[PDB]
Amino acid sequence: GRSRLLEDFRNNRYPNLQLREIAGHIMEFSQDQHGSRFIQLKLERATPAERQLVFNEILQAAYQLMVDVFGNYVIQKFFEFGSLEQKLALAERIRGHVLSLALQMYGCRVIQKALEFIPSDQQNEMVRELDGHVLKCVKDQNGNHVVQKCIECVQPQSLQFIIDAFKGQVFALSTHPYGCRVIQRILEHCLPDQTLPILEELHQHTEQLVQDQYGNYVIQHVLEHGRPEDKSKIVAEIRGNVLVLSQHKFASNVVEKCVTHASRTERAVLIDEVCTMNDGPHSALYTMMKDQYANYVVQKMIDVAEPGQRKIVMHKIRPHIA
Repeated sequence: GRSRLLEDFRNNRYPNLQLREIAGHIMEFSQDQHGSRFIQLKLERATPAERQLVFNEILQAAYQLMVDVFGNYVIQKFFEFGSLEQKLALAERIRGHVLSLALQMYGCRVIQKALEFIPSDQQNEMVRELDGHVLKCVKDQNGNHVVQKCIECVQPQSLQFIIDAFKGQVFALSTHPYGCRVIQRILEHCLPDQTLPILEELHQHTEQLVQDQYGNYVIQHVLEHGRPEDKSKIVAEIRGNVLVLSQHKFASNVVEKCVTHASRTERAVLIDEVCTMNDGPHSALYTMMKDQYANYVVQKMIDVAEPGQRKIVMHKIRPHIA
């Protein structure tokens, strides 16, 4: 079982336990739920000498801590508050195992913390081990977190191979629960020469994407943060389909975002379309106001409809039989 020191620490025998006092017991404390938290907090404010004593004791088996549910946190604290020399030694222990670690439940968090704190050179050395394994990491439950972090942290030129790997896969990745998150990071951090081919594929498949459970969120992202040129193309896809997409579980979200983020003239054309459109025995507005999804589009159209059209809308809304 546990060492007596760790057991006593857990039983609150030592209210002032110090890092120097757990010498020889550091690997064990690091892998204990409470011993790890103790070390995590102490490293935040330990003197550099105190950090090095902890480090000298875990360096030899750092990899073992990296893939441990509690030990990974201690490794992360070193990337966060340690010296350049310690981060460098950890990077060296990581070399050749980036893929293995990225696909590991705890190791992926070590890679993320490392990317956030190491030099461009070691970031590049790490990201390059993912070459030829991009699509696998993007779709992996642990690996997608590493790819997302690379995109937020690494120089864009060093991310080109990741963009290249997405060629022709944007539709599949955008309709993936983990892949859709990677696509959103690309849109937020990459250079225009890199986002261009991605947006090109999103535009090509907008019709299908707006109806997908994950894909609609990627499209909403472009509507919320994109360039006008890109928002206009998406609005164009919704135009002439406001009625039908409004009643769709997922597409209704995109329609809503179009009403909210399209140009002045665009919002008008869309609102107009809903007033003059018909749906069998009634108007489009009629059917939409009472639909579990389409009602939100009608609401938002009000809050944004320029006074001129607002009147008109509600005018056909008067007949309140519902």
